[PDB]
Parts: sequence; structure tokens; C-alpha cells
Amino acid sequence: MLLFCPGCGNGLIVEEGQRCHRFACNTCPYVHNITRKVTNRKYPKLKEVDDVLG
Amino acid sequence: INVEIKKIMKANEKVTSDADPMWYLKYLNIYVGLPDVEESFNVTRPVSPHECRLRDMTYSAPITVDIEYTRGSQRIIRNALPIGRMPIMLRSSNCVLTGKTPAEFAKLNECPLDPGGYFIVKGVEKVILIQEQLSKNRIIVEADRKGAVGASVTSSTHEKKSRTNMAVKQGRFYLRHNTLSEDIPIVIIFKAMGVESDQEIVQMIGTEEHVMAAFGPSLEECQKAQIFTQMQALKYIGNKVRRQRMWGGGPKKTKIEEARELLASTILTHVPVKEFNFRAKCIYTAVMVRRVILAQGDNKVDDRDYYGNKRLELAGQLLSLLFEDLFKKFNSEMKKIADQVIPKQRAAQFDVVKHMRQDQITNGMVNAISTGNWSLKRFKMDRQGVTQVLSRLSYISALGMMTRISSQFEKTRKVSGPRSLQPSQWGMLCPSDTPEGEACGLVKNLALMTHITTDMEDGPIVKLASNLGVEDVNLLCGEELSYPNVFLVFLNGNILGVIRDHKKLVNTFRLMRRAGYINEFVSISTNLTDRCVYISSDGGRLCRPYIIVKKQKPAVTNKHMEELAQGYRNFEDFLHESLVEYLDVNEENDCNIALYEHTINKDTTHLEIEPFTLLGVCAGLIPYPHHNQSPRNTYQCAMGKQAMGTIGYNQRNRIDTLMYLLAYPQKPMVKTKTIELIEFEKLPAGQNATVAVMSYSGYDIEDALVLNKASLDRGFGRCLVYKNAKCTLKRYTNQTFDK
Amino acid sequence: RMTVGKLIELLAGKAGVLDGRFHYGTAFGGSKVKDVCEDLVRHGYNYLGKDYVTSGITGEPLEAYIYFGPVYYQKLKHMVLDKMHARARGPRAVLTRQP
Amino acid sequence: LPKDVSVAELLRELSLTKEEELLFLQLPDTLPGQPPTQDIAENACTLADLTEGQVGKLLIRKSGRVQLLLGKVTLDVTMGTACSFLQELVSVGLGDSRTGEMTVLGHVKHKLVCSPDFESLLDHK
Amino acid sequence: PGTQMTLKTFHFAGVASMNITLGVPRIKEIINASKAISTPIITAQLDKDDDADYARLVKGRIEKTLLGEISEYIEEVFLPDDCFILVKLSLERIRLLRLEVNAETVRYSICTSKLRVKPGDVAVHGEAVVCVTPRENSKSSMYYVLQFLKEDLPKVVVQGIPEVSRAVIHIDEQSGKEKYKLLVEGDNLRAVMATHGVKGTRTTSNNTYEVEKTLGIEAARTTIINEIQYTMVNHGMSIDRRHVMLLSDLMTYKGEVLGITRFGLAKMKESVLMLASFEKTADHLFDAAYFGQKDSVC
Amino acid sequence: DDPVVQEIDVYLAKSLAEKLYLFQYPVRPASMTYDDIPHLSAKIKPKQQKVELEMAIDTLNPNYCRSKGEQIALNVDGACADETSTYSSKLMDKQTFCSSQTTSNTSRYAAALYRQGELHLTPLHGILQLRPSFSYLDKADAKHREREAANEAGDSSQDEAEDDVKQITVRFSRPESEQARQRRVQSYEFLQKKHAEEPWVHLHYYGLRDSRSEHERQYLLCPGSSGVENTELVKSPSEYLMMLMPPSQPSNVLSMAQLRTLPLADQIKILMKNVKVMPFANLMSLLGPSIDSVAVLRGIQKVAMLVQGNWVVKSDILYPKDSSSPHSGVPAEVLCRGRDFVMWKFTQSRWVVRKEVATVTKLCAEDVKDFLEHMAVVRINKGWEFILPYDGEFIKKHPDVVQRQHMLWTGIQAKLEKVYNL
Amino acid sequence: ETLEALILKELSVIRDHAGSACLRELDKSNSPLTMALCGSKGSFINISQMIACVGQQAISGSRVPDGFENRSLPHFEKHSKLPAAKGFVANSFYSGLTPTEFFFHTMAGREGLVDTAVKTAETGYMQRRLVKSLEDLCSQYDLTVRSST
Amino acid sequence: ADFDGDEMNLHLPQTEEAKAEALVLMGTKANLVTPRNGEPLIAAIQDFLT
RNA sequence: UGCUCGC
Ligand SMILES: Nc1nc2c(ncn2[C@@H]2O[C@H](COP(=O)(O)OP(=O)(O)OP(=O)(O)O)[C@@H](O)[C@H]2O)c(=O)[nH]1
Ligand SMILES: Nc1ncnc2c1ncn2[C@@H]1O[C@H](COP(=O)(O)OP(=O)(O)OP(=O)(O)O)C[C@H]1O
Ligand SMILES: [Mg+2]
Ligand SMILES: [Zn+2]
Repeated sequence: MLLFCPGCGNGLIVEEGQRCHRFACNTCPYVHNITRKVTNRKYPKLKEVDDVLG
Repeated sequence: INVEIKKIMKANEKVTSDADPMWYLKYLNIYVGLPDVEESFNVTRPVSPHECRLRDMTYSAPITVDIEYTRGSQRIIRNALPIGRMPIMLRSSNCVLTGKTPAEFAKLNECPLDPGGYFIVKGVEKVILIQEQLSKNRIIVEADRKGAVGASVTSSTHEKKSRTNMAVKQGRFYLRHNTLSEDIPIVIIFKAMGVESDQEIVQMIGTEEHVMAAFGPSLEECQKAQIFTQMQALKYIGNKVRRQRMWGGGPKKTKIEEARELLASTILTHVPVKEFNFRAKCIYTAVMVRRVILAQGDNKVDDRDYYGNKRLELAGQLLSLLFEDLFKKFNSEMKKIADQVIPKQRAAQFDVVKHMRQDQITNGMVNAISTGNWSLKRFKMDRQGVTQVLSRLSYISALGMMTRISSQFEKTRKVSGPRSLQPSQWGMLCPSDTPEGEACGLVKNLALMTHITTDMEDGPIVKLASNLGVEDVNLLCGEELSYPNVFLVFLNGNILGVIRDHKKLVNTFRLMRRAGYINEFVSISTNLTDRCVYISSDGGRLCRPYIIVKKQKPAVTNKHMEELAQGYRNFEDFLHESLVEYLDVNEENDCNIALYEHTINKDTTHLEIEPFTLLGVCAGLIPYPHHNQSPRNTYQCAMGKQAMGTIGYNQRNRIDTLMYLLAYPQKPMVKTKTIELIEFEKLPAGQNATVAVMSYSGYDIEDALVLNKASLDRGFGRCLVYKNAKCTLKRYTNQTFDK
Repeated sequence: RMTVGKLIELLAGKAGVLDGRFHYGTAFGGSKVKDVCEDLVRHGYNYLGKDYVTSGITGEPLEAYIYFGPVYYQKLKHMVLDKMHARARGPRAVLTRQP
Repeated sequence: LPKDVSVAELLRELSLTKEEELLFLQLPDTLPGQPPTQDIAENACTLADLTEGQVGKLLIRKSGRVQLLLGKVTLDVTMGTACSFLQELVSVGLGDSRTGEMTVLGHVKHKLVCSPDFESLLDHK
Repeated sequence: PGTQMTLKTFHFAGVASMNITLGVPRIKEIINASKAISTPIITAQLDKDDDADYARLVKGRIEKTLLGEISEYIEEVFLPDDCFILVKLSLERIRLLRLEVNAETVRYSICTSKLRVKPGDVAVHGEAVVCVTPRENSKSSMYYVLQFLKEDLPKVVVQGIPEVSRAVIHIDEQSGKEKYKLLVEGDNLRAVMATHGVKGTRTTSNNTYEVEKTLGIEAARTTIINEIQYTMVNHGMSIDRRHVMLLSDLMTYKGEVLGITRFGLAKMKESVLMLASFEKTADHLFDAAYFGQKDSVC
Repeated sequence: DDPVVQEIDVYLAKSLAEKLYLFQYPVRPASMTYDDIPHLSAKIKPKQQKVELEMAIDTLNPNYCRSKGEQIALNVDGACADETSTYSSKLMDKQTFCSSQTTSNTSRYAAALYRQGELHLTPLHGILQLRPSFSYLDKADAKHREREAANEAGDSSQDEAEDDVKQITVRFSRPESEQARQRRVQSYEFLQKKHAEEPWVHLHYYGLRDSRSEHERQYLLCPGSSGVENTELVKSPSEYLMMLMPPSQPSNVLSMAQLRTLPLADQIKILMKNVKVMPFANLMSLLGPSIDSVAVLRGIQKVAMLVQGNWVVKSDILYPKDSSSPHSGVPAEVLCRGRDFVMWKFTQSRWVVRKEVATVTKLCAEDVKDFLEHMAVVRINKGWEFILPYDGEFIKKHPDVVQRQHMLWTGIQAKLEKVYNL
Repeated sequence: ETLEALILKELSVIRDHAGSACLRELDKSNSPLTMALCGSKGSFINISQMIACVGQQAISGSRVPDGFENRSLPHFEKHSKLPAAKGFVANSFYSGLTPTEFFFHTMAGREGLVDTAVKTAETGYMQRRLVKSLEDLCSQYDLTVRSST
Repeated sequence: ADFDGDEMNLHLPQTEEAKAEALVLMGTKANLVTPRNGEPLIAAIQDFLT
């Protein structure tokens, strides 16, 4: 998903610190360590079994 | 000639030169007067339009103006000093033909049934066709050549017109303008226009999951670069700015300043910034990005042929632009003459009166009206075919040509995209009347019952909108733009604000317009797909009168029609009493119109006045046109534009290069109500013959007809052809003359 | 071409010249066919315009009735006299010596 | 979250609970009054010209009607744009020309919009 | 007949879909001999024309199927130890569409023209689970290139011909037997013929350039003749076969299909005067003056 | 739909009219507040309101990267300069929030404090949007530029004393053209300098948890009785509508409203010119019941005549002395004589023959047809009949007017017999 | 698209059944029917249109597109896919066409006109190219077609 | 043609050889069928079929 | 050169 820093509002990227993977902003020292699993499903559209025409 | 010319004169009331300060030329008031002829030696004389037709001269009136200036620092005033000659349109306010009786028309050798409205220049009759163009200051979402669904906005102010585009060529939105070397990401422009937080940008774009998924690549591309502040974005933009070929003057580090000026003034001119506050411009570009994102899914691509986005320029606006250009050129020439004469001539103080050439404006107007090519360098408009020779084949020919409308496409190729008959032409333009040939579909005719709106003051509209609960856009963030119940209200392409429960707003605005506190030509429409409330008040829009229907019963009753027939009330009384109102194409898009009384249902808002008003003037001659095929009606209109018959009551004194008259014209037996309205029965263009439909002698195989010899011998079909032969005996430079 | 409007106009014009009236061919309206048919049957003519006609050449009646009626014909500016053209050797152009 | 209505809003603000609430309502440009001895002209009459005390009543009719009787005329009150960002109503009092006090009065959650009932004003005269 | 052709519509040739350019635009595309044409049609015959299962199987074999079209969900999971993208294949939809695609085939589909993904990055945990762990490439790329994968990971081809965009199962309802054929809206005839279960001996195509490049110049001539005759018959007007045969022979007498445009006309003809008179007058005249090419009056 | 419940009163308070500001954070949701964040200072200007908050953020929290903090602190400021430092320590400790002005006038906006049975309104002196400002990066870029200049100067270990004496480059104070002067005035740099000319004012922060907040919260209320009749706010709905909507500033040209705005005599004249045939009751209904009948009668007696109980406009009204026949061009006096003869024939008999009038008046067919169409209709086998029926009620109600019109018609008949030799 | 096809099928059923009924009820010696039988001019379709019922007005092989928002004309309801609201002409040329039917017929006529206008120039250019390319070939006496070279 | 105002051109050869070639190759009786498919174009028309 | 037409 798209996450933003509460401090300045810029987009957060995922990097690796010294202990664990964390969300971080490129314009402020704000970080956020990941505790549990985080997922972002999209559920793409499944191509239907097209009918035989003619 | 009564309002716009005074505004143009006021806009350029004072002209002065840089050299020798405290010198100026101030215009006070300009007059056009009555048409006169300069034949007499330094004396004017009233001249009739027929005399101008005979003498191969122009029918114009002297444009004079009263001024005040400084010759030797002493104020000198002139109360009546002519400066040009404006060609006077026939049957206008200043035309001699207006307010005249048919007897007085006979005294002036002019037909009372002549439609007028055409200029007479050098003896020829020129008509300025109604120009059709796309509406300005409007977002257009369209697919590109490669299939990319982008956006375009042609922001046009009184000074500059700039078309800025936005593309999604690589999954991210780039903004393209003629003042930028390379298209730059939209997020950089967002950061340059004051809003630096990406969260605010995303909120302004939209809060839908698919919207964020589509806008993700743009944010990623912006984060790839080190652009995070307004200064960095402005520097990046200035790096993409190219000088207009070594603009005169020391730059002195104008890069960031040039970028900010292009963002504030050049980009999105119609969106105004109070004092370098791009909040409105940010909201506008965010709404545009949201529209592009929404259109990138379901193919809801807007169509150019929709006449709700079309504008019609009459002769008034064209003449206003031309007069403004000519007056600016005259002022520049006067300033140049002053700069050249005043500082070095003599103690004899220079005065503009000795240099105010009066032939400039006159020659400009005459050439622009006669040749028909208009070249406005101040607006960079190069148009051709604006004026056309009035066709005097018949009365129907001129009457139909007077209500013609040309297309901006200016046919040179097979477009086949505006040539189609769009359903938006209902009640506004004639569907059947079109020239058969290469100009099929791009030259059209107005309907029998139609009107073209003018410009309004737009003040009370804003006041009523602000008083009706429209929240200011600067007070709230863009996230409210993503709510399903929040509807955007616009005004001539400018974001007027946001609103909730737009039904109440629309009903109150329509009721206020019906009451008379708002101009009856101000249109209001609602788009539920985009959730946008459009308020249109610019001129050129097509409107049509419709009877208001409230609760399955029309407001117009038999008593009102009886009062109208007896003369108690007029159409203006119907307009004021909330009985009949004008509807625009955008407004009628949301309204429900009933063709007849029996078709009125519960969900009906308006009633059609008369269905046969759908056809135009030429199509009105067709008896029982609904029983025939549409190509037959088109061919009939085309041939009736060439029908032979009488022209007017002054056709004998009239001398044209080619005239066709009928010996014994007869009015038709099966006449349409349009014929009675246009008074065609007074000037017929045909004869009634006892036709028998049968095959005879095989000399009528394919479309041919057999004529009776005795009928032709007794005057049937007898015609007269009048040609003109003109010769000139002019005096040359030497004292010798043609004899 | 399916020009039934021409037949309706012919019938209305015949009825009008019979009863001394001017029928209306207004779009999406006008005089109906029943009214002009009644006007024709009242004046002693056929209710469909077709009348008994004898051939002028042979002097014998035609096997089928002929559809007679007043039609508003209009002459066009396209004349054969103005469009007739014939070219002799004649003049040629200076640049390219062609007609 | 379903879109609430002003009538039920006030009902739950007074009947369901008794805690006070800070609201932000938007009044029209001109109020149906005259500036009292303010040296004039039919100019705009805002709250800065009116005095303290009772200036109007709030009526809640049936079927969800929420009106504001400000004298002879009656406006209608509707729900404004549902703001979700933080809005803090504070008092910035400059008691001294060199040092002032900023007093956080509370938080703003709901927004109201007051509009003239133009239909009634038109059918009246 | 071009003037006689009305440029009609609704002529879907019995399938009620697959809008194909027919008429004057079709004749123009044929005579221009363009390498890429609009709406290319390939007719493929089946070995088992009576079985619908085999028809759908060969359709899935030939039709390009993206990863997102078969995967039920793709989620970027950021575990405390590592972050990676997990793709769940919908085996139910796989067996419904009869695609011969498993976790191993999907893994083999990855690491092909995707930022050079190493084979160790992609892994398989379950029967229909694919785990992708990208690494920073140091070419202006970090771990937060995961998003880039999210932009194109579902858009990777796992089975089918990349040039093939859409293939449908057409059926002929002859009274003797109802047979099954493939209608492919692609621009790759060789791949369609090379696929298993497709009777390549009776496979035709509309693009004359592909037929020329794949089956020779005579097959291209026959295809041109058949396509022109079919396009002419579609409008109800008939032309003698000798005219279209002469046209195809003129287009295919130098060993290469040369169009009627200025380029093909220059490659075929040699007369300088005709090349100058048709198109590009000044260019052809100056080139002839440079070459000193003597032009006869033949 | 009656006001069954919730008859809440509305009070007004002017205590904090000039001291009430509205701060909204477009990037901070309402869930998270700044109550726990210790603030440090607030810069503000009385005129051209633009407040800049300076707050403090913690460091020992796990949500802070100390390495990136040291990096950004070394980037924005110098090594150990500390003369003008955006951060006191070697870490990013202070945060700046800048305000943008939403609108110029905030008179239509008000804060509403709701108590049990009452709603207190307080005007807002200004509304500003607070957003996280990025100003340390600009100072960081300036310091990077000065460090680049220092590195350029340090290309050599020992720099000789440069003879870079500042030659006197005093530029001409050129008289600027008015267009260029307007461009300079409208420039962004000039506006920013004008804004910076106003001195800053420092303010301390008092949070919601502070007792001063609850102390000053009572100022939004006003001391007053429950029921008080407001002296103002007493204008009628029509006056309110006129206030909120101030104004901008054939012969049937004038509409009905424009007619009613004219004096009664002009109204009667225009109505008789337009219709030319109408009863007295219809005129009374059109003009309105609020107008006395005697005035309407006196007005119509000057521009109309009595024919068979109805009123027909006079001939001279339709045809002024300078007008002429639009069909024949004859003077208006002959038209008036002919119309008077037609009206006299109608008074004598209800049926009028067109041929007799054409023979007597010696006028053309079109003029007689226009004269008859104004007051008559064609009846087959009977000629021309007056369009309105005999109105005996008005005759019975006003016998004196009938006698006056009778003697006037006698005089007109004498004149017509003298002229046309009847 | 299935609903569109079904509605077109039903309208065509109405049209063809009305035409068959008109052809069956017509008596011999009828001049339109006589000229249609011999094929000199016209056909049964034109007779059915001018006598029984006009067919569905088709633009680009489909019903009338929605020129306005979610509807072709404001005289019909929004999202209304009724036959009369999409181009069907219930009345014939004899009984007279309603304004909407006349507008749809004029749309179809203008579409045909612009189609022919484009076709003229397109086929002119195609003919020019084809003749300029093929004018060199000639049949020799040895029964072999050879070019100019 | 349809005899609704169509203008047609008429050329006169100035050579006996050209006249003979026109009469033989372009004779009306010798071009009764089109070379496209051999169908006869010069045949009966309206008012001749009926 | 422009434009309105004629098929
Ligand atoms: N504006 C304008 N340009 C013309 C006119 N006649 C010719 N031209 C221009 O001249 C070119 C064609 O020249 P022609 O019409 O062959 O001139 P011409 O008829 O041989 O001249 P003469 O030998 O004097 O008869 C065009 O490209 C036009 O731009 C005209 O009447 N007005
Ligand atoms: N631009 C053009 N190019 C070539 N020929 C043309 C052009 N315009 C008209 N013509 C001539 O006119 C003829 C066109 O008539 P056609 O289209 O068949 O009937 P129509 O004009 O549709 O008449 P209806 O409307 O069917 O009564 C054929 C052609 O020789
Ligand atoms: Mg023709
Ligand atoms: Zn951050």
C-alpha cells in the first residue's frame, strides 16, 4: 500500500535497519519498525473461460 | 457599436510616449454617427444603401472621437474630430432603414421584406457568417494517436491563449506546455505550486484505492529525484525553461523567477492567483488528474462534436476584436510618430492632429470585410472565408444564407467526425438543411426558433452561489473532493467551489432565474458521472424557449394564449411570469422535455412549443417533410437555395451582375406555416402546374419530365435573365481623362 | 426515393384548388389525408386523385387511371443555354500553349 | 460511516449525551439585519456589528427539517463537508504588545452550513 | 468496385465479434503490402475438430496468458526478517481453462527479461505459491524497487505466444459434422503452426507479409488472391479471378511482395519519367541526374 | 412538520471576536492530536496573518533514526558553528509548521459552542492552514553552496592576498518605465520583502490540558437573559432579499412590469394602443383592484371612445401627427378621419360594409382592412361585426359618461358629414 | 450487447412481418408492387417502409448512440433502452414520422452522405495508384504477359 | 448518368486513324459487356423493364 | 488566389 510519514507527510519506503525491516522517510529521521505481518492484496481480475462462438 | 466600442476605447483611453514626459493623448468619448458619403467637397450627405449599391461605394458612418492633448504643455481639446469609417450593417440601430415604413422604404428604393443584416462595401453585399468553435477554458479528456487517454485545457484570457496537456505515456502523468522544453512530472509542479507534502497531493487527487494505485508510479518517480521543496521544484522547472530567443533586458538570475511566473501567469491563465497563491490552480490540476484517472478505466472519453461545448461568434465579437487591433495599431503608430517628431523638430510644438491619419481604420475595416481574410497579430488569429458574397438568386436564398454557420474545421480533408448529425442539434440547428457536396455537415443552418446568448456581468451569479452555501475551496483540503456526495461547482471553467445536496442548489438557482433576479440566459447543468455542477454565463451559447411544466400540467393555459392573441401580453410577459424559459444544451441535457401534451408524464420538466420549429428556413418550404426521405429534403433545400423567382419589391431598380426573375410567379397552394412566417408567399419562386404522374413516350426515363408546348407558349416557365455591364472612365495622375 | 410527401402535397393542392382553400403541409402536422379525401369526394372527383383519362394520341381510354393534380414546380438557374459550350482552335495560354 | 443529519446530530448531542461540543457553522454574507449605529447604505451586516444576547432560535421540525429563525426570516441549516483532518479551535489573545497567549479552546469535528430559504422569500412576495 | 463498395458494417463473418477491416481500407492494406496490418486474422485447423476440450487446450496453448490473469492474489508481504512478493495461483481457474501451467512453469516464466532476476530470487513453497525476493541492482535501484515489480509482475507471460493477443474457438455447424477451428488475432503464423495439436498444413492468415516470410512467395500470392476475392465477395460484387491473379503476379514477380505505394513502384519500375510523374518529382529527378541514368521510351 | 422539539436558543459573544483563530492541519487526521507534543514557540504577525509554530519532537522513541538525525543536523548547520542553528543539539529536535491564509475576509465564518439548550456564536478574526514547512533544506542548500565556495577557495593550501578590491560599481538608478515598475511591484520577491518588513511577534503555547485553556474557554459565552428581543434583525423577508440581491444599477416593447412601473395615464394609453378594443372591467382587472375606478375612467376618457358599451382607442393615439400609412403613405389625418368614420358607423349599426366604407372614405382596400381588423371580425353573409358584444352593464352603471360620449359622437358625426358630405 | 441484439431482432421481426402482411394484402396492378416485381426500380423493403413500417435506423451497424448524457434525446428517460428511444420508427412514411424518428432518419441519411463523400476521394486515390502501377503491362503475341522492360 | 443536370463532354478526333480506332475499339456495339466480369452493362433500364 | 455552386 501507500504509507505516509505522520511528521511531514512524505511517502514512506521499506528499508532494512540494524534489527528489522522498517518504513522510513527520505526527508526526516522518522522510522517505524515492522512488528507483525503486513499484506496488501489486489485481487486481479480472473480471465473467464471464454465461450466457443460460431 | 453601442457598448463594446466604448469599452475598447476606455481600455486604450490614454496613449503616451516615453520620450518627452508629461505629454499624453487622452480619448474622452467616441461616436459612430449616421451613415454619410464623402462625395461632396468636405461636406457629408445622407446616402441610402441602394445608392451605395449603385455607385459601387461603401455604406459606412464616420467614426469620430473627442480628445484632449498637450501641444506645448498647454491643454488643447477637440470636441469632434473624425478618425475612421465604420461600415454600417443594414437594419441596425444607426442604419437609415430602421424605423421606416414600407412607403418610406419605397422612397429609399429598398425592399420592406429584405432581411438586412449585411454590409455593403464597394457596391457588393458581404455577410459575416456565424463562426463555430470549441468552448474555451474547459478540460477535454481524449485519446491520443497511440491510444493514451490524456487531457488538454486551452486556458484563454483576454490577452493570452495557452493549451496545456497532460499525458500518461509511461504510467505517470507528465504536463506539457509550449513554454517548457521537456514535459515534467505533475508531482514536481505540485511541489512547485506551494503544496510540498505528498499526502496532501494524494488527498487532492483522490482517496480511492485504484486512484492511489494509478498515481503510485508518479510518486515513485518524484521520490527517485531529490525534489522535495518548492525551491528545488522551481529550479528544476527553470532548468526546463528556454528563453524566447534572447529576450531584451538583463536576466539577473531569473530562472526560479521565470519558472514561478510561468506557473502563475502562463500556465492555466483562466485560473487566477490572488497573490502568488496557487491553491486554486493546485485544486484545478488535481481535479484534472482525478478525471484522467477515472477516464483511464471505463472509456468515458468526452466527444468534441457535443454542441454543449460549442460557442458561436457573431459579427459583433469579430468586429470588436478587429476594432481593438486596429485601434492598438493606430495608437502604436501615433506613439512612434510622436517619438520621432517631438524631440528634434523645432520649437514648433508637435501635435497629433497634424498626424492623425483617418484612412488607417477605414482601409482596415474595408479590406477585412471585403477580402474576408482576418489576420490579428495581437491574437495570432489567421482566418479566411469570414465574409461571403450575399447570394441574390432568390429571397429564400438570401434568407437562408443570412442564418448560415461555418465550422472551425474549415474543410480541406475528410474528417467525417463533425460531419455527422449529432443529437445535440435538436431545436438549435436544422438537421436537413446542409449543402450537398464537399461541404456536407460542416456548413449548417440555425433552426426557426433559436437564440444566441451574450455575455453577462457574472457578479450576481457569484454572489448567489456564495450565499447558497458553496464552501470555499481554500478552506478545505482536496480529500473532500473524493467524497461521493460532494459536488464541484464551476463557473466558466473556474472552480467556484464545492457543495452538498446539489439538488437544492440547482432548484434554487433555477427558481431565482425564473424570478428575474438572475439573467434568463445563465445556464446551470449537473454531471453525475463527474459530479460537477457547471454554471455557464459566457456568450455564444445556444438557447431555446420551452414551456415550464410543473406537476404534469404546463404553466401555459388557454387563457394566457387568448390574452396573447388579444394583445394583453407579449413573449416578455411569458418570460417574466415563469411560464416559458430558455434552456441551453447543457441544461436541457438534464431536463425532461415532452413533445406533446399527451406525452407529458410524471417526470416532465418542460414542454415543446412547436415540433416543426426543428427545421430551418430552407427546410420550411418542404410540404409534408416528415413523409419524405432525408436526402430528398437535403436536395430540396439545396435546390431551393438556387430556386428562381422574385427578389424584392425593388428588383427593377436593383442592378446586379446576375439576376433571375420569373414572368408570372405564383404562391404555392400547399404552404407551410413557416412560409407565412417568413412571408414567402409575398415573393414566390415557382409556379403551380397541373402535373400528371405517368409514363409518356419514354422521354422521361430517369428523372426527366415532359413539358407541354401550349403551356410554354402561354407563359408557363417564362424567365428573365438580367446581366450587368460596368465601365469606368477614371482620371489618371496626369491631367488626362478617359473619353 | 419514397416521396409520399409529394403525393400528399398533390392531393392537398387538388382539394384546395377544388374548394378554394390553401391546405397546410406543416411538419409533423398539417391537413390529414382524410380531410382532403372528403373534399375530393364532395366536389365529384375521385377520393384518390386518379381520374379517368383518354389517350390523346390514339383517342382510346387508358387501362390505368392517371394521377392528376397541381404541383408547385420551381425552375432552377441551371440552363442549357448558359451551360452550352463548344471550343474551336481558339486561344491558348502563354506559359503552356494549351486551351 | 453513514452520513449523519443535523436533526439526529443535535438529538444525539443533547438526548444521548450531555457533553458540550464545538461546532463550526458558516453564516451567509449578509444577515437579515441592520448595523446598529455603526455609521452605515444596505451594506453587509455580519456578527461583528450585532450585540450580545439572544439573536435567534433553532427549530427542529418533523421529517428532518432544521431551521434557524433569526427574526422575521428563517434560514435552513444543513451538514457541511465532513472533515476528517485535525481542526483545533484556539484563542490567540495578544494581551501585551510584546507577549501574547494562545489558548486551545477545543477541537472542531462537524461543520454546519446556514443558507437563506430562498423559496419562502420568493413565495412571500 | 471500390466506388461500388459501400464500406458497410456488422459483417462479423458469423462470429458477432472480432471487428475486421473489410472494404476499401482492406484493399488498400492489401495493395500496400504493409508489414504490420490492422486486425490480423489467422485461421487454424485442429486435428480433433469434434472435441471441445482439445480445442480449449490448444487455445490455451496458443493464447498468451498473463500471470495476473490466472493468479488469484499477489501480495507484497514485509516480514520482520525479509520482504517479498507472494503470488497465489488459482489452480481451480487453471484446470477450468485447461492450461498446462504449474508453480514450476511460473517460476521458469520469471527471470526472463525482468530486470535480470536471478533464479535464486524466485522460489516455490506450496503447490500454487510463488515467492519473489528482489535485490538492489545498484543501478539507481534499491529494495524499494519492489513497487516496480508490482507494476509488471502480473504482466509477464507464463504460457502462450507473446505475439498472440486473443484466440477464439470458432465452430462450423455443417449438417454432416460440427468442426472446431481457431481464430487468432495475432501476428505470428510460424508459432501458431508450430504449436501442438494445430494442423499447420491447413493454416492461413490475412497478413501477406507473414505468409511471405513463413511459407514462401507463392503462398503469399495465393493468400493475396484469396483475400482479395473474399473481400470483394463480402460486398456482393464479383471480379474475374484473372485480374486478381495478374495483380498478385505483378506484386510477386521479383521474389518479394512489393506494394503499390511509391516505394514498391520504384522498386519494380525503372523508368525515371514515370517515377517522377507519380510521386516525389524533384527527389527522383535529382537522383537520376546524379546517377546519369538513361531512361528509354519503352 | 411543526417544530416539535429542540427549540435551541442562539447567543452571540464579542469577547474573543478579534482573538479567535482557526487552525486546521490538512495532513494530520483528527485521531492524532498535538496535545502530547511539547511546543516551544509561535511566531506571528498582527497584519498579514501568517503564524509559524516551532515545536519539539522526542528522540529516544523507537520511531526516530538517530543516525539520520545526526546526518540531517550536520547537513543543515555547520560542524560546531551553533551561532544560528536550526537545532540546539546535534539531532533534528525542532519542527516548523507554516500557515497559509485561506481567505482574506472571515466575517461569514463563526465558531459555535453548544451547551444544553444554547448555542453561542463567536466571529473568527482569521483562518489559517498549518502544514509542515520544509525550511531547513533551503538553509542546508545555502550552506552547501558556501561550502562549495570554500572548497573552490581552498584549491591551494596557501591563498595569496587577492587584489580583488571592489571597484566602484555604483549602477545608475535608471528611471524605470511604468510597465517595468508595475512588473517589479507585482513580482513575488517584492511581495515577500514587503511581508518580511513587518516585525515578528513571539508567543508561548498553552495546550488543551493546561488550566488556562479551561479558564479562557468560558469567554465564548455571554451574560444575558434567556429570552431577549433583539433590537436588530427585524427586517422583512422582502428587505432581506433586496439586501442580499442588490440591483445592478413593435409598440409592445414595454412589458407588464415595466408598464405597472409607469403612471396610470401612461398605463391606460399603452394598453389602449396595444389592444385597441377592451371593456372597462378587463381594464380594471389588468390595472389592479388597488386603483380607484374614477381615476381609470378619467384616464380612459382622454384616450378612448365608447362604442356599444366597449372602449376603442382614439385614432390620433394610434397615428401620431408625424406618422403615415405604412401601405399607401397618406397623411395620418386622413387615417384618423377614416377610423373616426368607421367607429361612427359601428356606433350607428353593429354591421359595417367594407365596400361602403371604401367608397365613402375614398381609401384603398388595405387601409380599410387594417381599420376593420382592429375592431371587427368577418361574419359570412353579414359583413363585419364588432369583436366585442354589447356591454350594457357599463352603460347602466355610468349614464353621465354615456351622455358625454354621445355628445362627442354627435360632434364627430357633424365633422364627418361636413368632410365626406354624407 | 446481448440485449441490443435481442431488441434489434425483435424490431426486425416486427419490420419483416409488417412487410409480409403489406405484400400479402396488396392487390395486383399496384404500380409500386409492379415495379418491384420486374425489378425496374425499388424493392419490397422500400414498399414496406413507405406503406407498412419503417425499419430500425442503424448508425454504423448499431442503434442510435446517446448524444446526450445516458440518452439520445432529452425527450426520453435516462438509461432508457426502449426501441422508440434508440432509433426505431413505428410509423411509416404514409402515416408520417414523429420528430424523433425524423431526426434519426436524417442522422442516417447524413451518415450515408459523409460515407459516400469519403469513399469518392479514397477510391479516386486508390484508382490513381493502381492505374499508375499497372499501366505498363501488355499481352504480347507469344501469349506471355511482359512489362515495359 | 441520371439526366438531373449532368454535363457531358463530346470530343471530335482530327485524324482518320484516330476516328477508325475510336469506332472499332470504342464502338458501343463492341463494348456491350464490361471487362470486369463479362456482365452486360448496356441493357434495358427503368420504363423499359416495366 | 480565395469562395458559392452544378453531378
Ligand atoms: N487574390 C487573387 N489571386 C489570384 C486571382 N487570380 C489569380 N490569382 C493567383 O494567381 C494564381 C493563378 O493564376 P491564373 O489564374 O492562372 O492567372 P491568369 O488567369 O493566367 O492571369 P491572366 O493571364 O491575367 O488572365 C493563383 O495561385 C492565385 O493565387 C484573383 O482574382 N485574386
Ligand atoms: N464528388 C463527386 N465525384 C464524382 N462523381 C460525383 C461527385 N458528386 C456527384 N457525382 C456524380 O453524381 C452521381 C451521384 O448520385 P448518387 O449519389 O448516385 O444519387 P444521390 O445524389 O444520392 O440522389 P438521391 O439522394 O439518392 O436522390 C454520381 C456521380 O457521377
Ligand atoms: Mg446526376
Ligand atoms: Zn516523513
